[PDB]
Amino acid sequence: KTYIPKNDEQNWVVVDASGVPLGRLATLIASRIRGKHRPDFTPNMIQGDFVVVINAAQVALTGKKLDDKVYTRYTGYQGGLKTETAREALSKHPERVIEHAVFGMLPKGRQGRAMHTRLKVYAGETHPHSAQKPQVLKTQPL
Amino acid sequence: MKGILGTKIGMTQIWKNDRAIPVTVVLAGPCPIVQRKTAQTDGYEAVQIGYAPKAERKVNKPMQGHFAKAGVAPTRILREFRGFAPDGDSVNVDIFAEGEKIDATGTSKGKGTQGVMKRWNFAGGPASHGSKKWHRRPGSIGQRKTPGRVYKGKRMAGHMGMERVTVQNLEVVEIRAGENLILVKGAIPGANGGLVVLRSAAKAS
Amino acid sequence: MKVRSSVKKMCDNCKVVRRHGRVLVICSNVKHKQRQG
Amino acid sequence: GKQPIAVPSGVTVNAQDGVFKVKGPKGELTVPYNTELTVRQDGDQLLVERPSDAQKHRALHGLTRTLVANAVKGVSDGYTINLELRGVGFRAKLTGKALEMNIGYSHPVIIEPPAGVTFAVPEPTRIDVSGIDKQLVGQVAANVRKVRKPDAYHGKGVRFVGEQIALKAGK
Amino acid sequence: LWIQRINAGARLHGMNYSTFINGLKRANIDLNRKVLADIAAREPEAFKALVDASRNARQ
Amino acid sequence: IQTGGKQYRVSEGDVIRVESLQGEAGDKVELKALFVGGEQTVFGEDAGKYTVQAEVVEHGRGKKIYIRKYKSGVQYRRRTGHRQNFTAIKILGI
RNA sequence: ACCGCUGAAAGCAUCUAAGCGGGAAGCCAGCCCCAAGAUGAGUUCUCCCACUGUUUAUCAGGUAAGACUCCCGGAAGACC
RNA sequence: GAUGUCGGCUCGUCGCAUCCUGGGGCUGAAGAAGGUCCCAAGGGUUGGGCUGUUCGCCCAUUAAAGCGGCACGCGAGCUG
RNA sequence: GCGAGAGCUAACUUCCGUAGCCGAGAGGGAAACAACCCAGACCAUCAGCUAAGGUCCCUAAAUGAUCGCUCAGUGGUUAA
Ligand SMILES: [Mg+2]
Ligand SMILES: [Mg+2]
Ligand SMILES: [Mg+2]
Ligand SMILES: [Mg+2]
Ligand SMILES: [Mg+2]
Repeated sequence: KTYIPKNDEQNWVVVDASGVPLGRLATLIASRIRGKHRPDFTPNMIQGDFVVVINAAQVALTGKKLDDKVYTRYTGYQGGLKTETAREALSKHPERVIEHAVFGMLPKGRQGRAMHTRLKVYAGETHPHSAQKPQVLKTQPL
Repeated sequence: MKGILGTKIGMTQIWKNDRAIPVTVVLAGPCPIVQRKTAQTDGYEAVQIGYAPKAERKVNKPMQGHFAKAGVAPTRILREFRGFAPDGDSVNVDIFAEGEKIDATGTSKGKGTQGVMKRWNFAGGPASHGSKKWHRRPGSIGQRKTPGRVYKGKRMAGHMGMERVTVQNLEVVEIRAGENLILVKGAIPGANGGLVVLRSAAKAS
Repeated sequence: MKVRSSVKKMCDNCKVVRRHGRVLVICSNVKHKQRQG
Repeated sequence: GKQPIAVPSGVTVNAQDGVFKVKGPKGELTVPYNTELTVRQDGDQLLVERPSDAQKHRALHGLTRTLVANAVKGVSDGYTINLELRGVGFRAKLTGKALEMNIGYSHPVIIEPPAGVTFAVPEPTRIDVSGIDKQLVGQVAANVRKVRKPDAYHGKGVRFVGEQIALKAGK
Repeated sequence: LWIQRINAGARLHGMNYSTFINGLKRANIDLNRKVLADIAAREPEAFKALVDASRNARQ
Repeated sequence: IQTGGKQYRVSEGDVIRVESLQGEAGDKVELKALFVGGEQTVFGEDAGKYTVQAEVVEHGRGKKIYIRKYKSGVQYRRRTGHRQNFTAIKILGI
């Protein structure tokens, strides 16, 4: 009895990570991806708006972007495959500090993985807006 | 940076003064330039050089197209060289110089499937105080219920050789241009007749 | 330097400092140079 | 607390933003500070008034003045410390500006003044770090006063003229 | 599924399930809850109504 | 809902719990809770005004469902048939 | 780890709470090797080109560029 | 209705309460040589005689000839 | 858990007293998890109010309101 599904949609909103605390921006980006105000607001498949992210490079952390924030990644058979990098150390690839901090807040199974696709981050500003030819409702944080 | 292409040819004795020095005669035939990759064309700087000649009746159409884009003459081998340049073609003349230390890199001879004694040294065991694990055969592979498995990488038997190898810092004893011949002290990788690539010392003393 | 767990004055000089997260001791005399860490 | 600001003539302040700009005879300087840290010229002299009072705030207070006060004595008269080369064959010469040590090392130590500081040498046994920014000068003669710290037995090396270094005394 | 939608519309105006619901509640008058989501999914015209209806029984 | 509808619509034959008044034609009246008779959105109480009239169409025996229960190791296996009765009612009300 | 410049809260003192510098066989980069199934599968240069099949055989069928099959070998190799 | 037991050999890998190399504070640190504590596991850490030994004793050297963990690591790997 | 002995006021230790639950107990919560916490499953229902616990995102619900505390990531492994 409860309502079915659409498709003919795919809102292409555009947040901005400048100065905003990674976490809050995260939750938001994460939410509009899984299903913000939601269309049929249905599980089975994603209807969660595609999210473009600019700047990134200038997101924000608090007491640590040197201390604490240690992104870890343990390679092949752990024969000393223990790799850790400072979040400041993510002056190499800021696009990941987000990317891989939001995939976190998204479901973790089949669909979920299918979901990082819509998220699309860029550590720039203008130049980014180039890899952007559809709508772009810039729905900033709060 | 700089560098050329060539065919290994053999080694032999040679006295420079009163010291007998072994060398590897390498034929670094002239090398045409068939494409200059630019940080603004292909996104990074580099040169496409070419080597052995190839009969035209053997050249794919697509390849001709390429080679013609620079009126070269089908080679059979093309390779790149980052941050390299000049005009015309590439021959050791002025490129390398007697005394220069260099880095020759070829493809190692191929040993096929080799056990651990010969692929990693290992040590196998006994030969008399009891066995069936005579000389070769590795020992144990792991430990037990903990890391109840084996490590990624544990050296084991496997195709040995047939790899890219680069022996660093080699003095160039003698250069006989106009024969595109070149004698490097020491020993370069792979079989005679094999391709070899010589270059500035990637990082020498 | 002295890395003791129970750091405290030793003579009318010891200027118990508190640098980066650590409780320290700086006195004219060096054998007095203390430090919890 | 601190307040008395002797801001004599030549100088020129500019609390334009967080950029507490400066200009004087020695040369135009610059010295940031907190914003909430209040300060501007009231009549003749100057003052850095503060919001709250106790720590967080009073610290920054006992901070800014002294800081600015330095920009003053700077453009006004400029800084210049004087070092002492001491002990046998210890000696400084010079290359353009670059101070040149020679204090018992198998080879010689070559120093080079940073953009906006100059070395000076009277007798090749006495050093002089003259400059503008109080800090740097300190923050550089420092590097000289390191190429060789005085020893606890004959206090050789570099030092501060009336440098008080007693000898532990050996055998 | 119902509660999820009921407030992705609730918040579509400036409310949110939590609030919204207690409101219709504040108005014994209102008493759907069952089909409420659907009303919020298909009839936006309607759903708004109930939305504002609550704020107008709220503060 | 929890028996006897409400809301808007256009008059369709829907199934609900048994209504007691057997036969057919049994003109049924349901209060109302919300609806839009002319896009006129009408909420509670202010809707009680309007109402719905539906007629009992037929009485039915749901689709046989089996109620099976189970706990392991303790033996315990339970098989039992089931199916809930209803009443068809053609909507038609104000 | 340790040593320091400018410096308040404690009109002094202070490697410090603003700030700044030096500093290990260790960390990161660097060296050699693998590497886009990096399914987010990237880039560049060149070649072939726009065929045929009636609502009865709805799609595969001739083909280009190119390659495989097969033969004869190899400093390649268990087989591939 | 079976989780093979001591030692060795082979293969390793990890912790650090570091044996040696690296950086430091204090020393009762003259220099040379040490002591001690702080930081630091990258890599390295010999060959023999006696004993099943593990250990330990000894020879001859070494920068050093570290201590522990992984079913007192490892018998569908060998020994026995 | 509470009251005792035994035991190092050690043990998912042992022996008694006594209450509760598991055993013969599903459901929600405590990541996972017999017994802890809230609760005792006659069957059906795309209905409703609550318990314990919770209301940034992964999951349901205030990133709620007011006055404070700590900058430690304390929170999210102890003491003299
Ligand atoms: Mg052997
Ligand atoms: Mg064959
Ligand atoms: Mg030492
Ligand atoms: Mg076994
Ligand atoms: Mg106690």
